[PDB]
Amino acid sequence: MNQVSGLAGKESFILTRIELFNWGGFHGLHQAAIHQDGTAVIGPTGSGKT
Amino acid sequence: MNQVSGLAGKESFILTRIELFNWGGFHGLHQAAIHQDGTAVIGPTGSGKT
Amino acid sequence: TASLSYALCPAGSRYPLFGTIILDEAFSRSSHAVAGRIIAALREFGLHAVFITPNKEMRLLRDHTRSAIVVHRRGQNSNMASLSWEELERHYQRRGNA
Amino acid sequence: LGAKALLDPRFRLEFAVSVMDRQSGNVIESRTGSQGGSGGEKEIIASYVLTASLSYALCPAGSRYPLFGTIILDEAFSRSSHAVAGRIIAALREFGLHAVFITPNKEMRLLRDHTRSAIVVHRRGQNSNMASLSWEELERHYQRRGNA
Amino acid sequence: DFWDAFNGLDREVLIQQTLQLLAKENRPVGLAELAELLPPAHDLETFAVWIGMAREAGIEVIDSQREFAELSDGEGRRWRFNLPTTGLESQALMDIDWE
Ligand SMILES: Nc1ncnc2c1ncn2[C@@H]1O[C@H](COP(=O)(O)OP(=O)(O)O)[C@@H](O)[C@H]1O
Ligand SMILES: Nc1ncnc2c1ncn2[C@@H]1O[C@H](COP(=O)(O)OP(=O)(O)O)[C@@H](O)[C@H]1O
Ligand code: BEF
Repeated sequence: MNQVSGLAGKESFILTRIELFNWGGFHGLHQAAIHQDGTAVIGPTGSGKT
Repeated sequence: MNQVSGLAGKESFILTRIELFNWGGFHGLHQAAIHQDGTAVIGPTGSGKT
Repeated sequence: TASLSYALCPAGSRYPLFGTIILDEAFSRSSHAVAGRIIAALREFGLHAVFITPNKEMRLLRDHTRSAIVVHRRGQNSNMASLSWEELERHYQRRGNA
Repeated sequence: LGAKALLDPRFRLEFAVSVMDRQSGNVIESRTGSQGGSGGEKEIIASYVLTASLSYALCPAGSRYPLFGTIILDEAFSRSSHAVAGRIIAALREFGLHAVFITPNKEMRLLRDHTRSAIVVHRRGQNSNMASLSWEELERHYQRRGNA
Repeated sequence: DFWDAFNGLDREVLIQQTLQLLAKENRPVGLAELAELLPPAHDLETFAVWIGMAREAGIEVIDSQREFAELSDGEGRRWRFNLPTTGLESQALMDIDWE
């Protein structure tokens, strides 16, 4: 299943990075790279992922 | 934990048994024992917990 | 939970006469840090709790309950077997020989 | 809707999902919505029909691959067992959509087998931050001169 | 799958083991060092616990700096974990109260 990502990034555009600044509870600049083969966002309740 | 468990069974009525007969997907007769100290109900999706 | 704990207490009494509270889909939206507080509050108010969960937070239930009701499906029929955590541990150890 | 069912093509046909049997090819369930169901069994209906319809909207007619291929799932698998969430991930793979899963530290071992990075988010006081983590497989050989 | 979920990581125990290791060493220790000295069986979630402890204790994590670790599974599979650079210190983590 995982190796099927080879088509992703070649036939289509896929998100790869998110940048934030003074958004929500994220004071100042913040960043998070997003992997080609899928990714997860984890953190305790009330952490800011949503 | 048991220092607090003394309340159960002493002061209040505690559910200690449920018995079913041709209820939902439970053909025939069934019964689940509820421990007076707290019970969990586990099982994969769509197995009859609800 | 606080409202129910009050409601089930007979007038002039501090402990509820009916003690069981069912939490269906117990912790689908909370981590350990919040589920533990839910359990602590639930026991503080004097209720005896029965939790439902589709195999989630199993490690947390193991520490605050003493028996599990394993319900599994086969075709159109469903079966339930009640066990203690330790008996299920022995079952897992037998599985461990595979 | 009376004039819609006359002049609007979208209202000229009613839709409904159907579960087919792999062997015989017969119908087991006709499901115009998601009523009933257990939850997880309801969530899989929702995710399947949403992903299938999401590739409809994101694809020009006849194209196999949508030009925009990412999908975001909040509270991923919040009320589904592992065996069911596996099939949601499989469906997302079949249509070819890069997936971003959110979860409050649940089903971690599931994401472990279907993702290659995580974004740990944490809060202290009135501030929050993020950290990047990743992993890959050294497939060259599990253990040379050994079973694999 | 039921048994695999039943054998879940004991979150509390890992905290105690990490605190014991930090008391034994008494020095800045990176995530790779914690991985090598305390090889996890639930690698991904254990790393989440360590980063959570670091953030909770105020020990900020240099995301822009990278450090590596190597682990394996119960079926021979071997993985290479890319991690952020940070260093735990026992004093701050023992000042904090753990939930
Ligand atoms: N508009 C808002 N109203 C109330 N609280 C908010 C709001 N926006 C942010 N918050 C705070 O910021 C966080 C937003 O929710 P969040 O933590 O991202 O959800 P999740 O538990 O999925 O991570 C919460 O800690 C919340 O307390
Ligand atoms: N009265 C009913 N209406 C619709 N579906 C039902 C009904 N009774 C049983 N079902 C089936 O039996 C199960 C009932 O839901 P259930 O499994 O108890 O939910 P949960 O996953 O929380 O345990 C489901 O698999 C469902 O498909
Ligand atoms: F699985 Be059911 F929604 F309790």
